[PDB]
Amino acid sequence: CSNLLLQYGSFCTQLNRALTGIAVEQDKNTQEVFAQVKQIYKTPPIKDF
Amino acid sequence: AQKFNGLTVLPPLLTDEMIAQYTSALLAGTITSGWTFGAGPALQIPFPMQMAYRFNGIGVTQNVLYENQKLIANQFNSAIGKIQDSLSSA
Amino acid sequence: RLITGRLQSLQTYVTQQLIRAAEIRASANLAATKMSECVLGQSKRVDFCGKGYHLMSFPQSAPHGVVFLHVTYVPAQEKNFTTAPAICHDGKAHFPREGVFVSNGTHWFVTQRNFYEPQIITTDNTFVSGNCDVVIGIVNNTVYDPLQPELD
Amino acid sequence: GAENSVAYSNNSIAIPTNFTISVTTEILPVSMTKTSVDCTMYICGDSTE
Ligand SMILES: *[C@@H]1O[C@H](CO)[C@@H](O[C@@H]2O[C@H](CO)[C@@H](O)[C@H](O)[C@H]2NC(C)=O)[C@H](O)[C@H]1NC(C)=O
Ligand SMILES: *[C@@H]1O[C@H](CO)[C@@H](O[C@@H]2O[C@H](CO)[C@@H](O)[C@H](O)[C@H]2NC(C)=O)[C@H](O)[C@H]1NC(C)=O
Ligand SMILES: *[C@@H]1O[C@H](CO)[C@@H](O[C@@H]2O[C@H](CO)[C@@H](O)[C@H](O)[C@H]2NC(C)=O)[C@H](O)[C@H]1NC(C)=O
Ligand SMILES: *[C@@H]1O[C@H](CO)[C@@H](O)[C@H](O)[C@H]1NC(C)=O
Ligand SMILES: *[C@@H]1O[C@H](CO)[C@@H](O)[C@H](O)[C@H]1NC(C)=O
Repeated sequence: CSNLLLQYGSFCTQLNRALTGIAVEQDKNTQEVFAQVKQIYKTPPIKDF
Repeated sequence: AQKFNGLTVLPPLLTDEMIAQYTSALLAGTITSGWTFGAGPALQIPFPMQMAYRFNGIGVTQNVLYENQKLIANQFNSAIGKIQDSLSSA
Repeated sequence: RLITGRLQSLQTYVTQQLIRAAEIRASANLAATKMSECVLGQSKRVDFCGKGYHLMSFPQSAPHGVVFLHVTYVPAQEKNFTTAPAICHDGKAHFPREGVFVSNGTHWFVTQRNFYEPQIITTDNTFVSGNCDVVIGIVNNTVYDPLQPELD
Repeated sequence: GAENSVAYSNNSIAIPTNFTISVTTEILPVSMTKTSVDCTMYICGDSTE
C-alpha cells in the first residue's frame, strides 16, 4: 500500500499542512480571547463591594 | 474512543485551569479597576463609584444610584441567582 | 487515469484557494471597517484601534495588505487618593457633573477621570439631589459658591 | 503573566497625573496574488487526444 502512495504523496502533503494549519489556528483562537491582559490581577480578600 | 485508527487528538495548548485563571484575572480587573486595566495600568476604584460611571455612559445621571444602592444590589444578586438557577435546568 | 488525477488536484486546489478567498474577504472587511472607524474619525470602541484610548490612525500602503499606525492614550504615573461619592454641605448632597471628588489628606478637590487637575469644590461643577441621609458613604465639607463674594 | 495584586478599598481611588503617547502597529492583509488556471494547458500538453 505504501509503494502506491508515492503517486499521491503531494495530496497528503497538502492534507498534513492543512490539519497542522487548523491545529495552530485553533491554539491561536484561545490566545486572542482570553489573553487580553498580560497581568494576573488577584482578587482582594475583602469581599465588601 | 476514536484514536485506535490513527485519528490522534492533539491536546490544547491552554488547559482548562489557566483558562479559568485567565477569566478570574479578568473578573478581578473589571471589579477593582473597571476599564482602566483594559487600556493601560490598573487604577483602583470603588465598585459603587464604578457602577455610577456605567450609569453615566447610558445617559443616566449618577445621583440616582446612591439613592437606591441597596435596591440595585439586591436586583443584581437576584439576577445572579436567577441565571444560576436557569443554567441549572441545555 | 491521468485525467482524473489532474482533475482531483485542480479541485482540491480550487477548494483551498476559495477558502483562502473567504479568509482574505473576512480580513478585508475587518480592515475596511477599521479604516472607516479608526482612520476616518475617532472610534469609541475600546481596545479596537489598539491598546489604550484611541485618537487616530495613519494608514500606510503595504504590498498585498495594509497597516495602521494607531495613536493611543495610556496613563503613565498614578497617585493614590481618598475619594467620596458625595459631599454634605448644608444637608444637600453634592455630586460631580463630570469629575470625581478626591482628597490629598487635608482638603478635597474634584478632578477629571484620565488626568489630575485639582480644582476648588464649587457650585459650577456640582449639582444637588435630595437630602444628605441617602448615601452609605458621605463626608462633610463646604462649597465655594461663586456668587456670594461678588454680591457684596 | 506578572502576578500582582491591586489594593482595593471603598474609599480609595487612583487618578493619573501623567500620560505617554504610544503608537501600536497592526498588520492586516487585504490582498493576494490573482492567478488564472486553465485545463487545456495544464491537464493536456500538445495532444488532441
Ligand atoms: C493638600 O492640598 C492643600 C491645598 O492645595 C495644600 O494646602 C496648601 O499647601 C500649599 C503648599 O505649601 C500652601 O502654600 C498653601 O497655603 C496651603 N493651603 C491651605 C489652605 O492650607 C496641602 O499642603 C496639601 N497637602 C499635602 C500633604 O499635599
Ligand atoms: C457631618 O455633619 C452632620 C451634620 O452636620 C453630623 O451629624 C450630626 O452629628 C452630631 C454628633 O455626631 C449630632 O449631635 C447631630 O444631631 C447630627 N446632625 C445631623 C443633622 O445629623 C455628622 O456627625 C458629621 N460627620 C462627621 C464625620 O463629622
Ligand atoms: C510625564 O512624562 C514625561 C515623559 O517622561 C516627562 O517628560 C520628561 O521630563 C523630564 C524631566 O522634566 C525630562 O528630563 C525628559 O527629557 C522628558 N521627556 C520627554 C520625552 O519629554 C514629563 O516631565 C512627565 N510629567 C510630569 C508632570 O511628571
Ligand atoms: C497607595 O497606597 C496604598 C496603601 O496605602 C497602596 O496599596 C497603593 O499601591 C498606593 N498607590 C500607589 C500608586 O502607590
Ligand atoms: C469601608 O469598609 C470598611 C470595612 O468593611 C468599613 O469599616 C468602613 O466603614 C467602610 N467605609 C465606607 C465609607 O463605607
